[PDB]
Amino acid sequence: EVKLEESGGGLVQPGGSMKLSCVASGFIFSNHWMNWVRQSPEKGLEWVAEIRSKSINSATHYAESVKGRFTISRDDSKSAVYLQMTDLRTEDTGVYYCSRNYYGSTYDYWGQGTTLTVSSASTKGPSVFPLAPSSKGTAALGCLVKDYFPEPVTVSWNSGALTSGVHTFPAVLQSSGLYSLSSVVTVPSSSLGTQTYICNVNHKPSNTKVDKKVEPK
Amino acid sequence: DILLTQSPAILSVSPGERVSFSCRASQFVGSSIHWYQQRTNGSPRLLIKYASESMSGIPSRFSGSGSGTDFTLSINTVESEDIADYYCQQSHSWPFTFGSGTNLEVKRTVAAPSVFIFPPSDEQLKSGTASVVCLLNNFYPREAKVQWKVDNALQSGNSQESVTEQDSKDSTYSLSSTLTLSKADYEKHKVYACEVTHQGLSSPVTKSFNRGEC
Repeated sequence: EVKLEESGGGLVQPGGSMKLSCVASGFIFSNHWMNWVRQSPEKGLEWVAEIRSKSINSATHYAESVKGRFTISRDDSKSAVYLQMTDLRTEDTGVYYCSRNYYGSTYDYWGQGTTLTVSSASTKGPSVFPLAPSSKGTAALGCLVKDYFPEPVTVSWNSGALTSGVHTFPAVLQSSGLYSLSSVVTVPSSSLGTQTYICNVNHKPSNTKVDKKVEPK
Repeated sequence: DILLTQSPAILSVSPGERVSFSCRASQFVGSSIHWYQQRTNGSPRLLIKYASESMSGIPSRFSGSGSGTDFTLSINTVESEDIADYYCQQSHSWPFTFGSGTNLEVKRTVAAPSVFIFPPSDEQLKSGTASVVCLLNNFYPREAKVQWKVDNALQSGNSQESVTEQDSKDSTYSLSSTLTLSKADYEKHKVYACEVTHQGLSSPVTKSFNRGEC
């Protein structure tokens, strides 16, 4: 079984540096051309850098967008390939996959990806505001989870007792550089006077945990 | 670089349907087109090499064709494990490049959104900002027009939409549209309205409220 396993991702400010690492097993590592390929919503999948076998001088190749800033290297004794990044830009944000390219053809094995976030935003817990069920069958209510960084937050409802009908939306990046999302849930209107509805918000990077009771205003 | 144009970006498949999607290279790439599948939260997985050669362990319903500039991946009867993104990649010349992807989603019958509007909470107003949320719940297909109107002025540039992944049980989407204003801008106006156009609605739906009332 071929396995590739990346590590070293994280959060970094623009101008900063970070080194990614990948460990391979299940094939003769020193024979093969190791690559980094990144993926973002805006640019899709982008080949980043390649380092070929020592038998061909272990030559390196870089996409134009990272040439001069990134350095790819390998340590055959450790079955490791590395990506050293410098002068990092917000648009370098993405998921970075370690991948084997089969001698100039397919990317035939891929790791699990490691996440790079380049941002000058400071780590911050969310504020949590109620989305109160409208005073006018089925009612909708929820929680607005605003102005946190970085991803992710987790939202549960009534400590996990309430799951069906929950929609926790994907976070959206605001022009402030902070994230925001809503978690909503539809419940029987008749249950508004019988059942309490509490959203539990957890933001690990800021050690923030908030419980917000949502009730008719 | 060689550019790969994948079409469509979104393809809706009913299970048991024979589907195909397209990858066009901006210049000749011979047979050096390779196809990948990426399931939600997964890594790319190689499916077809050199346009038509299926990888071992890859189900036989997958087959590829094409040479020159126009390439096709076909799934002869889609299964629910094939719901994923699909990318092409050329290795004809350096640097190697990928298409933007085709997402396969589950086709189902049209379902109208249930629409809800939420005024900003008093808590948030005390903090100096106002978010107004318009919720479109459990609808299909994904395409919906949501317009904000504040005292009859159409809003532009001050709202953001977010859409869930397709629901695993009913194949619907939900969508939030959040209008964000300063506390002072919010208080200049009285009527806040969200108008929703969707194929499943016989007439567009408006939910609205008067600022500060109930």
